[PDB]
Amino acid sequence: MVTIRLARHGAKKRPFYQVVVADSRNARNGRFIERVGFFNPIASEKEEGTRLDLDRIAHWVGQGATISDRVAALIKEVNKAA
Amino acid sequence: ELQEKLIAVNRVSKTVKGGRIFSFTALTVVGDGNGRVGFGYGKAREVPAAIQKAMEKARRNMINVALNNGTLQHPVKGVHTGSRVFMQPASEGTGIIAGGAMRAVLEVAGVHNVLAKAYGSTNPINVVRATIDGLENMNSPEMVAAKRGKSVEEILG
Amino acid sequence: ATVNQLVRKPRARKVAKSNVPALEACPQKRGVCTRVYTTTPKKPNSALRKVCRVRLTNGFEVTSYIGGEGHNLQEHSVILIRGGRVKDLPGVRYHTVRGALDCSGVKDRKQARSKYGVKRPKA
Amino acid sequence: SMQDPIADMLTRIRNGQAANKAAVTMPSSKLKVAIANVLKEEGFIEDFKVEGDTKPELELTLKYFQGKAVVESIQRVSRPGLRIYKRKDELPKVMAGLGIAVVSTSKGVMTDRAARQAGLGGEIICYVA
Amino acid sequence: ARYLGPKLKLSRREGTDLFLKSGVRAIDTKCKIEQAPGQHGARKPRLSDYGVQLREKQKVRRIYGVLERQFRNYYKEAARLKGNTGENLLALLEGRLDNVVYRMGFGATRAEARQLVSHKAIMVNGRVVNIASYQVSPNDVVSIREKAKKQSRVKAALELAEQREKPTWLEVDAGKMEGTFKRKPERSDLSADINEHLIVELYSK
Amino acid sequence: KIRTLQGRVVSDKMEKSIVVAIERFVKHPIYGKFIKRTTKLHVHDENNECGIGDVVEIRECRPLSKTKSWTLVRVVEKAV
RNA sequence: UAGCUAGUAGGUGGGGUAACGGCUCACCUAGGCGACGAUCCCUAGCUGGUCUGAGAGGAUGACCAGCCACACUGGAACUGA
RNA sequence: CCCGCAGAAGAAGCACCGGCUAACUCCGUGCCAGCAGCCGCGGUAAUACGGAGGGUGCAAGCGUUAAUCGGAAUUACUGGGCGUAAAGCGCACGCAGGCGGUUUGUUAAGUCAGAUGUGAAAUCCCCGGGCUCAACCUGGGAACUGCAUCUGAUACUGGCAA
Repeated sequence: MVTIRLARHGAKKRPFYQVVVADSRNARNGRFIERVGFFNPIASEKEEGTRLDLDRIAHWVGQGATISDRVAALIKEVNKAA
Repeated sequence: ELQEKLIAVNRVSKTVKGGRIFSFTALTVVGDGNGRVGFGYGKAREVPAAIQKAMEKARRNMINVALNNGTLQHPVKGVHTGSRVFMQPASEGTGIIAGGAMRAVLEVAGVHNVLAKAYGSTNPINVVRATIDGLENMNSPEMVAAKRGKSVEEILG
Repeated sequence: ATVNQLVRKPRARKVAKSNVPALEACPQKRGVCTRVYTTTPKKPNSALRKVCRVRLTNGFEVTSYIGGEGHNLQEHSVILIRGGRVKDLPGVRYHTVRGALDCSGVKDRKQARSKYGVKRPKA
Repeated sequence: SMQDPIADMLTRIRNGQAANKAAVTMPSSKLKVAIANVLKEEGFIEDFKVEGDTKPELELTLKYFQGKAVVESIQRVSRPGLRIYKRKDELPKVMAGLGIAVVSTSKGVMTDRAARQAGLGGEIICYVA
Repeated sequence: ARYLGPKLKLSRREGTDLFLKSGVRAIDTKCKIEQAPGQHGARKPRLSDYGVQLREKQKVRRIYGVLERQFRNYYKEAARLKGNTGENLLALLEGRLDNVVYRMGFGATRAEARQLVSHKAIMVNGRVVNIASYQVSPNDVVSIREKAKKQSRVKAALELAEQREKPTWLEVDAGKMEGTFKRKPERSDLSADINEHLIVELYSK
Repeated sequence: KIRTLQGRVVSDKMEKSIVVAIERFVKHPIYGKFIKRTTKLHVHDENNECGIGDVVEIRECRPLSKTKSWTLVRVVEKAV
């Protein structure tokens, strides 16, 4: 089962999630097929916090792919006007 | 004005019937700082007369060196008595990166950015003759276009 | 030379042999130090060099120089052994670390106190 | 036993400029004429001409600008025991660009400067300093 | 870290004045300058070719008050940065925050102006910065906080600082106690005395 | 289009099999000389249509035995 | 360390495997590998990389990440995608 | 993280100082005690041993040992040598191997150019961004000198034919 989930990179107390497309059996920072963006939760109110290549994400859900609760939340958070 | 620079002072012997009688040899290089350089050997019984005899020999043995903006024209080699000396133009190499007795001859010629390396024997007398054989064999683009191509825009490109 | 010869037999890298064969990739070695004694140096030098035989914990039995002035090594002194030859005694390639296990530091040192294992003169 | 005719041609130029000879002679070939045409067009030699029909012989009149010669140094790079082929971004420059390197490329025999501008490389034949 | 010692013995070992003191007078002539850096001070040495490269690097390192691990990282970032690495090493040393506040006149010495910027007193671009080695970019404005403004020391260094050559790569108002770093100082503006190529030659040894 | 290689027959006496050596012209990694190397393969033929010492063109197929993964394509420059 | 190999090398046929195949079995052919280093012995997880060096190289494979192998020692299958 | 209180208050060592190698004098000891990475110091006026004062180096570290590379062009592809320093087989013949005069045609293997797929991410490098800066984290690019296929180029090398 291919999953689109967050691989936690970055330093201690400064997380940086890479929105990545990996098999469910692999580890969190382990193997993947593709990375399709990133997510910076500590990027507070400055210029840029998150970026997801939604065309490649919509390509993988067409092949059949579950998405995590955060990845489903960031896809919602890039709104119709925002 | 002429940048006198002593490289090394040695102590040589002669071995007479009484004992060994010593004398001193110097090695000084002079040069204005815009492409003229000369070395003189000199030897005498005491130290300051051996250095002063080197200064008079070095002034009457200067040569002409062509340099582009305080650096060399091309990578050039120099060989004298088991001393193989390599030198690069080092386009803003920012410093005379050269060894003992190869750095001193390059300071008084006026050249400032060289990557130089001495192979073989690094005897201080022979490496000064190796660099000077390397510098006067080096030719400028004006001298090469004077004998080949007949245009400095066509020789370089 | 003659590059077709180097294809049939490449240039063999010369192997560098270690000078402290008793402590392999080991910075220090610990021994049991049987027979502390003294010897005389080689020619142009003359002293009574304080040295010790020592059987290390890997099984090697080597001879080690006791640096500094005065020691307390008595035949079953478990000591620490570091590298460094003497250039004056035939066969000694090692130094005893003073102030490590049993070989205590040198009395009345004021200069180079980290060597020879001497603490700070507080009071 | 005469396995590099190209290095023998450069050796005659090297020994001819050392002996201060007016001209040098060698048995001609198609590659010897073409690289001597490169040597004439750059300015290292002048007025080469072949003489012969069944046993052709090539003449090279050597140049002397001052009492010193013009060909300061000449090496043979791609030996028969070791052939050297260079790419477009890998063509060398002799004496920081004020020498030439004769390259045999797929569009003919040219210099290192004329082959970099053509955008293609090949067997570097010699370094004429 | 820092020196925390007699800051005229360092100037006597180099010979020249390093501006390590405030200088209400001139040469203090209370220190025996150009005569003796120690007990064997009249005994001047041969000062070999490695030693002349060491003295020039230790001269520049004693002006700004940096240490060797911090100085070697300045050379290492100057060598990879594009351009002349001789003046790139001096553009980074003059880009320090404790040096810029000295050249704006708010500190009488380098060590005094370091103690202002270390004691949470001096802000850059409206934000409080605490360290000495902060690399200031061009067109950055450095201000003085109002809790340590009106400090019986900062304006006292300002009427001393009209004789400090007016460094014309940064404009200082000194009435409101603000100033901007206009551009990086070129090699033609730094004291005409230091031989930076001896420092580049010493680290290539 | 099929990837295929040339090569000469070394031996044939093995009952519907032949062995084929392929000479590739590789450059040395260190010394830069060009060295002839050899790629002796066990290739498959049907009815023994190949003697000793002739060029045989081969292409890769499914494994047919232990070290037999190549079949014949054609024969050019037949041995005399 | 100069020869090594009889299921060994190949064919045919039956059987097995999720699948090709001496994978296995029977019968025929007498081959197969090897001085471009087989065989045997010593050592060793491999790589992306790391360290060094002007580079070419040399040394190395801790951390992080990819692959492999192992799970008291040795052997075995079951269940199950 | 910010703010407030108090008080220079709680906070500097370690190696070295004969040449290499930056930094020197005095006293003790007298081939002794000892030092030493290499040259080597010590035989009564030791800048080399031990102590003192001074100085130099680096700094919350500093030295020592261990290991690797560099210096070492001292295994040399880049980039070495063989008359006498180490080094031409005693001298031939000859198989595999390596290399090969000259002209033309052909082939496109070597070679070269272009394109495509791939060469995981991190790392390295470049320009930026975020941590008070920095280390650290991170966006994008470059790089991954490769291999494979396809399409051309035909000078040189190779094959083939004369």
